[PDB]
Amino acid sequence: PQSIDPLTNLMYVLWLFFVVMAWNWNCWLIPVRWAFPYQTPDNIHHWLLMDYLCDLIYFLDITVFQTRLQFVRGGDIITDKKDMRNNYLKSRRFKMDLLSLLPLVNPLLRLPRCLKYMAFFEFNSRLESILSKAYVYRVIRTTAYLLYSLHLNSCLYYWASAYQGLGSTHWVYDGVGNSYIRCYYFAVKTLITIGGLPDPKTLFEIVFQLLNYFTGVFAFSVMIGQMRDVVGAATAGQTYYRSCMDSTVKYMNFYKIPKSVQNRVKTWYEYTWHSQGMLDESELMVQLPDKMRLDLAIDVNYNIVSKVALFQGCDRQMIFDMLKRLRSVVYLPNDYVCKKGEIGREMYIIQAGQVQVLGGPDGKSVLVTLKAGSVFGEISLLAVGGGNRRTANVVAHGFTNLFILDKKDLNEILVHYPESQKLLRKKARRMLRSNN
Amino acid sequence: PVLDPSGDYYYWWLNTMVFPVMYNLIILVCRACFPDLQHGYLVAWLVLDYTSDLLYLLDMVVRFHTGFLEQGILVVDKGRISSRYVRTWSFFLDLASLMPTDVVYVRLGPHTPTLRLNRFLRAPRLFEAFDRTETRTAYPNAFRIAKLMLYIFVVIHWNSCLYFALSRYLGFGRDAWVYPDPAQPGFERLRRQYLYSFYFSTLILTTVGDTPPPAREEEYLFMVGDFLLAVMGFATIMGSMSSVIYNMNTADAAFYPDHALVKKYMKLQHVNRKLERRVIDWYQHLQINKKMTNEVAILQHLPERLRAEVAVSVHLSTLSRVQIFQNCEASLLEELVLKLQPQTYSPGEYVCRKGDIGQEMYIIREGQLAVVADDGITQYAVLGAGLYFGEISIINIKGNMSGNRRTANIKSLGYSDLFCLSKEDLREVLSEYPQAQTIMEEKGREILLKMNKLDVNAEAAEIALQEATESRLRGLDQQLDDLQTKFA
Amino acid sequence: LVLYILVIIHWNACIYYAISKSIGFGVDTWVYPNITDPEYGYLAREYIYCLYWSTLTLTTIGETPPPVKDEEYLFVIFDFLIGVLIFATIVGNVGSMISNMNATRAEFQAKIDAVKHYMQFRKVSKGMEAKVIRWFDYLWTNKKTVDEREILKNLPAKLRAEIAINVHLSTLKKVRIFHDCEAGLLVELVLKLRPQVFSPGDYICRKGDIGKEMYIIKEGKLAVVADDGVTQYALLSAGSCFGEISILNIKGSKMGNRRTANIRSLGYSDLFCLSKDDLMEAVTEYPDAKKVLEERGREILMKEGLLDENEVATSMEVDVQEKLGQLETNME
Amino acid sequence: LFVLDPAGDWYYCWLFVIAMPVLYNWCLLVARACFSDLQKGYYLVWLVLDYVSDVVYIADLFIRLRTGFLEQGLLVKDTKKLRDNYIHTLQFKLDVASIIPTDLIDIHSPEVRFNRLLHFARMFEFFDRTETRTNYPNIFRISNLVLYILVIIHWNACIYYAISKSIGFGVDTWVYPNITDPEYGYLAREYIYCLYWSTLTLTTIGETPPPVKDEEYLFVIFDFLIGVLIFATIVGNVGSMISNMNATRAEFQAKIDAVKHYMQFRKVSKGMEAKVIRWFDYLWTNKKTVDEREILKNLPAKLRAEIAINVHLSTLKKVRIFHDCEAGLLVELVLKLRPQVFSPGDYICRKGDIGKEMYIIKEGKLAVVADDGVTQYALLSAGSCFGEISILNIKGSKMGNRRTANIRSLGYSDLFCLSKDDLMEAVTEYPDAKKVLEERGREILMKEGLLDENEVATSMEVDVQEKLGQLETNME
Ligand SMILES: [Ca+2]
Ligand SMILES: [Ca+2]
Repeated sequence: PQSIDPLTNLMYVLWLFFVVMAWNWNCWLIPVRWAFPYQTPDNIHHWLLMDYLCDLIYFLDITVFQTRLQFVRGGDIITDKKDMRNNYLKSRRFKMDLLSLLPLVNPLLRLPRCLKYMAFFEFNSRLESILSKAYVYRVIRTTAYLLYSLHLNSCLYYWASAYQGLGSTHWVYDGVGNSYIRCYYFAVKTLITIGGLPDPKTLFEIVFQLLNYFTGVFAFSVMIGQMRDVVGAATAGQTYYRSCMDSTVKYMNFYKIPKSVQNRVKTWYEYTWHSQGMLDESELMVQLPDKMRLDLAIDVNYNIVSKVALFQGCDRQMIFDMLKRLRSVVYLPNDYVCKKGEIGREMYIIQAGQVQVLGGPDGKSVLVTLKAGSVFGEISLLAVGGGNRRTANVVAHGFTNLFILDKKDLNEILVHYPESQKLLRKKARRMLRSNN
Repeated sequence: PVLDPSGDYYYWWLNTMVFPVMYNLIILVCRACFPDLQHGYLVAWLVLDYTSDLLYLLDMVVRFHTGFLEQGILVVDKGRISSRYVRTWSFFLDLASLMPTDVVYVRLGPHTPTLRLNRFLRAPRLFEAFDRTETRTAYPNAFRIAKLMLYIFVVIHWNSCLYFALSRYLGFGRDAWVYPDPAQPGFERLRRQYLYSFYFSTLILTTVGDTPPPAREEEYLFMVGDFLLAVMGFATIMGSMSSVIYNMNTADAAFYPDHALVKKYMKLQHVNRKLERRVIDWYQHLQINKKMTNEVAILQHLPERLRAEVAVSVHLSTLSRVQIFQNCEASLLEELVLKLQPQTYSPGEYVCRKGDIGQEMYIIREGQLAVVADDGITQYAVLGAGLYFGEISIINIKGNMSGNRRTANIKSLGYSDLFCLSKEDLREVLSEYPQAQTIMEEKGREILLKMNKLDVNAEAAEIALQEATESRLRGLDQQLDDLQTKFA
Repeated sequence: LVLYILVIIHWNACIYYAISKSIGFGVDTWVYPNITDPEYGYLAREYIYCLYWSTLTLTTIGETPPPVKDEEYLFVIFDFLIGVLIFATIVGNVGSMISNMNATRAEFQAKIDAVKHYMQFRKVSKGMEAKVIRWFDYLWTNKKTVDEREILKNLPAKLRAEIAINVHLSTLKKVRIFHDCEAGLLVELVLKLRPQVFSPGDYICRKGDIGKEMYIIKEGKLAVVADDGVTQYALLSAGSCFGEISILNIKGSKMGNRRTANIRSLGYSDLFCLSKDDLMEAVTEYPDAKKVLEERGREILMKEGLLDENEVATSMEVDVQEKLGQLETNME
Repeated sequence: LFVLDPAGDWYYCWLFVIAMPVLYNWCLLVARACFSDLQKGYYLVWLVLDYVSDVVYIADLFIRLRTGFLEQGLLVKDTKKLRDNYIHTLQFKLDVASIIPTDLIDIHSPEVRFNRLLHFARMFEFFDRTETRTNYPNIFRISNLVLYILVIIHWNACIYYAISKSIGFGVDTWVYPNITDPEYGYLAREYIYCLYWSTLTLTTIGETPPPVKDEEYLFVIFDFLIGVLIFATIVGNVGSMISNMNATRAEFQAKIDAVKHYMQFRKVSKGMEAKVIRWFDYLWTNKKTVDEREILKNLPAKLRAEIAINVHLSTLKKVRIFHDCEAGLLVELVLKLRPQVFSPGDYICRKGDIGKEMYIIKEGKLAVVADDGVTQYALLSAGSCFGEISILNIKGSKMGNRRTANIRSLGYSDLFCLSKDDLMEAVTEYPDAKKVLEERGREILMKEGLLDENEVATSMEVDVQEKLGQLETNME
């Protein structure tokens, strides 16, 4: 990649993951080396190799990947190599990366390595943008936070035990068994506030245990709050759907609405929720930018609408206005989309499902079945009030989703386009004269 | 008499009925599980069980003297109340609660608490009192905490009774888990039996632990149930308090919805510090003085009829004092009240300046406005609360020398709250009352003429040109029609 | 949720017994005791104790026996870490349920608190202040807090019409002017009806007040009353309608769309109001029906004696620039 | 004769000055009463701090008498009215009760100074005021909660040591050990251990010796019941604070997820769907999510006008048709401006469609592309305006109301647009402005040479009487 876009480059996301892993290794290994004095030579051989690998990843990130990042400048993206490099070089991220690679055997000699946390935050943002249901990763992140807190608490407890003297009292670490597992046990029992530990005897031990228990109380509160937020964000949609359905059923029970009508309302609620994911889409559409909503409406319906013979020759902006005023209605099976002799005031676009134009000597016999993408009833829009009466029964075959443009909506659109208004009136006269 | 369920007398009875139900729920289980409490104070239980049974019986009397809303009016018919009540399942529970076990009383024992366990069925009467208290209390969050603490104690007190009953069944002093032997120097007393048992359940149910380990299957199974109840009970405590805390924090946020969002936007848009300071000082004034901002949005909570009554009761007294609204109907003035919208001015702010377009009438609810000079240092007059200005501008009276512009500068001294009536808002209201327009215009003439702001000859030229054109246009309407009738 | 806890606790109980078998029964204090010992070796004891150990360890409430070996330390650490995630999930699930059940009351108490702040801020009189407080108690007690229009706004127009037919069509067809109305128009009218609730003693309309709505009584009793409120001429029960002629735009009316009676509510009444504008919108698509409605209203106004007026009176509000437009239009 | 302003900076500086003695008395008085080594060991320290606390206590009485209040929107500076406002309140009773000496009832002992605890209202006022002034609402909130928990824990630690002293030191295993023993005798051990005991009891941990006496059973049960509400308050406050920090992201993420679900359900094309997701990421990253009109509705109407003028009046004045405009109209046009956001490649307008609005470029770069969309006739930067003729109301020219050029957004751009109706609504009050604005549009079309001057006179507006006067020749 000659230039890298931070938002959408999966390679940069993977590289950010590797940088996060290097920073995580440094952040975990500094307390271990500070607290625990002695390690076996076999540990040294692979620990030093991994340390060199992490420093190499830090160097590659500061030199190549961050200088190769394109950026938005005044609304326009910049791909120029020198401008990209200068933008990275004049930045707090560059300052923090250089401070992380600041040179400053000593365990705290590598303590600058913890300053690569901006990469972790950027990786978090990229991940929550890339994957759906990000609360799973939020749970994983909170669990990792708890594990690191317990790791730090175990390192501090070993430091305190070795500083006071190993085996000096019952509170401090005896020196028997793996130092990390027995110190992690103390850390878990204290930061979870389980208890069940030898009592502190000296003043230093009492102060350490008091602060470790107070910190554990707040750590437990943080974990509970994070999980409560995750559960609420997960179940908000089901809660909203259930509350709306309960309110509707309570209303229908108060007004003694019959069981057949209640069953139809319940069936519509269930099907609409399971298919759409929201009860009304206009509530979502009016929150978007106007251009975004117009583009979505165009992409959904423009090819279907522009092929309608009634609106040929009209203004493209007027077609766009109709696209914005189209509304989506779901019909239950065997519902009457049009009834013979009823007022016609709408134009229907079959987004999904089928409708049947019932007719015959007996009646209720299918004459033509219109699949998705069909447009029918468009002539009723040009009629005057009471002008158009439906001439046949149109019945939905299964669950039918239709896009409807009301005559009032078209009349409200047409006041801004006198030329298209005159063209549509002329077409209405021609339709009246030619058919009669 | 017949009580009204929304009345104060019925609410006071519900709070009275809490104590018999709370006594039966707490004491009867304790007397059954602690034989020293039942036998030791047997005289006191005979008095208190009679009082609770008496108040239980009086509850059934009150149930036959409680009205109900049918067709929105309260039913006070004794026969209709009685016929309605016996069909209810509450009547069945009320009968069962006071159902006499005295016939089978003696056979189990001379005095047995388990025989009075049917008194527990009056607990729905206690939940009704708690629901009614929550509705009309001044402190809804403080009552919710206290109701939760009462629920905590009753569960812990019930668990302590079950611990003593199981430890008595297994035998005292068998191991460290059960209640110690009464032969120990302190554990023979009834007070120690409850205090040790309550302390044991408080350790478990509040997730403290610190209890002796069990030794047999009955003690193992009791602990598994208690630990699970302590976990589910603890989560109920956190969830109720976290909901109370969230309700408290949101409530104060509702008074002042956005402060940080405005402050952050003014940093992103590089608003000048002087104007940024004024916004910050404005928001400080709201918090310290607890002023409200969304006055209109609060009134949308009320129904339309009640919202009009609240608005009229606040604004009709000052609206009637307007000179042009003096000759107005009662119905018209109430329609003009609803069109008033609030305006709030910081100190030193200019409500209007000389030479500006004026299409509004401002009514001073509180605060002081000054008619300052062109330079702005000297004040010609001070307009206090209840006064108004700009009533000529909304009239649109022919022949005015005002010129549809503000005559004088009006400056707000201190924080001033005003309600404004625009020229358009009066115009829509006036459409329903055509005769009322003519009186206001006539009143508008007199105010202008007294202060010499209407030249009659200049006004007459406007009127004469209009009426001649009106006469001509009617002739033009004839001229177009006379032409077209003979053209075809 | 409790069943999920029990399955995890039961599973952890079996792993503890399996680990104890692998290490050996009775080798140290942490593992399960010796099976060969008859005090510990029977199925009722070993499952119930292991169930107790698993609950005691996962719930992190009580104190478990301390581990002896590094393999045993890891298993207890794993249980504590697992039990933290379980307990935090329990509190989050139960805490989110409690917020959901309380949400109806919490948002209702905020509305009363917001209104209560306004009345003390604007110095609303105590007679009117207690009237508002009494109104909110009626809404909560009878569960009328949620608006009807907000409840059914998500429903499609076909389903909404089907519900509204079952509520209002029986009473709306009893109206004299809507006697011979078409079936399509009646569906349009019942969708236009708006609920209205009145406190006891409230005035629906007063004599001499402008009337542009027709009310149908869903529930409650209304009384036609004199200028003094107590004396009542007639009683309007549920299913009655009044103000039907106000919504009709008769060309000549001695009434002048002003109410001729005082209507008062004896108690809480639910009214559904059809306005003048809503009737006009409904009959745009039914022009013949509009003519029949006006003719029927004209006949009723003849019987009252309040019809003939404005034979030579007409009102013209066309602008001088708009009237100039027709002169320009006629020339082209 | 100075009078303090409660909204001022000097009044808030006093709130910090008075709250520190109030906080000192709530922390140190109970510790000196229960821990006798603390009072006797540091007696000379407490004599200084007690006198300083007393002096600030009397000074708060004088400040309360000189603190103004808003009556009719104006701060009251009359000394008589300020005295009558304060003296009759309950706080005057509590303030005087804190300062009156207990000389009638040892005067050196901390027990006679416990009336100083009635001055707590200045401490809660300071925390309430600081919460609004502070730049970090969540760091201060967690610090305020810790301070309340620490004081309750410290108070219970002193109560436990006083109960242990009353029962007897070392008489049983529950109470504090024998202070005659040098291991437990010094002050540092007995305060810290009782603090350690109090924290474990009040945070539902336990790990303390069980009670022995019946009085000891009652105290621990009460502490466990109080401590279960303390832990619920800590959890509830941290959980509520966490919800507030993620509230803005969770609302925006729920919007993105709902849009994403709409695109898959409606079979939106992959190119359109990827662009919408890309557009949403730019808005969040660049902090452009919030709506300006939604932000500023909380401000008062006059103060919202000065905020909007400071942003748009400089760029709106640079528009050629509005150069000669009156300052009154320019204000109304500024409120009528509504923002627009576009993505790269978006067409602001195309050739030959009806133009009903003018656009001003707040940010971003726009290109006057050809029909191909890749050949750029001109470049439009921030502050540029296009569509100025279209908003002007004139009868159809040779070109007409339709647009002349295709304007395309090269990158993400923010535009502020003034519509046709919005200009027409605003100019009704200013009839002279209508003539001036039409005159510049008449001259601008003269600059392009579209129509003749008398030919434009047919397109221009005429007076209603002169239009009738023109028709007055026709009727005859
Ligand atoms: Ca605990
Ligand atoms: Ca414990």
